[PDB]
Amino acid sequence: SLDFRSADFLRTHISDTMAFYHPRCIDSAGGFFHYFRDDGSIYNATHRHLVSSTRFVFNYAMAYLQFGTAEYLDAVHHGLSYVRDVHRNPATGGYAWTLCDDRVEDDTNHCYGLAFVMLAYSCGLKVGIKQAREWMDETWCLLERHFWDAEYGLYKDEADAQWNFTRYRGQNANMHMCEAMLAAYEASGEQRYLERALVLADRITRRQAAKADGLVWEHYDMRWEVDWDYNRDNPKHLFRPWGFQPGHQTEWAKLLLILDRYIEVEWLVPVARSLFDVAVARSWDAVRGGLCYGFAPDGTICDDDKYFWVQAESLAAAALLATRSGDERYWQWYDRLWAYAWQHMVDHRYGAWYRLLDGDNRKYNDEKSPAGKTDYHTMGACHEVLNVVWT
Ligand SMILES: [Cl-]
Repeated sequence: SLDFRSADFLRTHISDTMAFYHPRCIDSAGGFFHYFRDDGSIYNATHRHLVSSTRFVFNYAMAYLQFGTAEYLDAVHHGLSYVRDVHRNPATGGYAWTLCDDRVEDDTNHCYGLAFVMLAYSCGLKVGIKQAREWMDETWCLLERHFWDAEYGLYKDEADAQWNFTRYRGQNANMHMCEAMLAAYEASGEQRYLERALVLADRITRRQAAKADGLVWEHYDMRWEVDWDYNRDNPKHLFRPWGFQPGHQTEWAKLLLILDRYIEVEWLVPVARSLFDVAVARSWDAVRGGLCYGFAPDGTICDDDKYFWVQAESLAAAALLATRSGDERYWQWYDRLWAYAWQHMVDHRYGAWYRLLDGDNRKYNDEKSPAGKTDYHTMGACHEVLNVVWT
């Protein structure tokens, strides 16, 4: 009976998750704490990760835009200071990947990191920080100088502190960069950002997908040919897992439908539908509920864990596909994804979502939000659905 498609539900859910993190995530000494137990207690106060530092700026910016709460605007400023004063290396323009007690632990320059930095700065401009328009331009320049490969229409992934790149090429940083470029466009109105987002979408969801039977594989060589073996022996790596990730197929479907809002071009929706339909067919657990984490190129599930962000990205995609297409089967997907998530993944005692469950929907431990997780994916999905329903 709960109406998962109502603004009432979505706004309340976002506010429940904000109540988990706020104000306990704020470190008055600098930035945010990045490791939280189920009950909100901090289990590692000293280790910090660029992906959390940036995602928490998104959390609070999108919440301020929705609710107007002054404490949330203050937290956007606090979070951006940490990104600019502690992560950022003024000598190179790069950003520390991880810190331990404000000392740089890993200074590797990850494109994935810069996507999140671009997103945090775009959020800063959206909340009225006019200086963020320049920080966005500085980040664009840094990306063009080192990461962009015009010949392929895609960014390289990973360089050391002197900008020496590895040969690895990855869809995931490009996917988040498409997302960041859309945010940058929404914040600044600059056409270059929207157009770069479109180029990235075309190259990944059409050209690269063609090499893997119509779905987006994660890992590639330096010539952007598929690397079928990368991390086969470390398949649960956090950013570079092995196998097709249904969550990334649906996340792309969402990004293509956001592009379709701003760009008039025929190919976006049919590609979005192909990615979403195949991904959920292959990965939905019809017995226990929920989308599984990974499947191999033969279709066989290779990781049946149920992750928070997979469900979230998929319901956001389903809502966008439903509204654009008028196909009610997409709202049925939306409803079943939420029914699963509400029953198993959302913590009704403390708020926010569990990170993952095993295939039997059991908890592994009490580490709700380790470094990298801020419920940016779950609140972000709700903010996105709020763009297509009456509020
Ligand atoms: Cl997250």
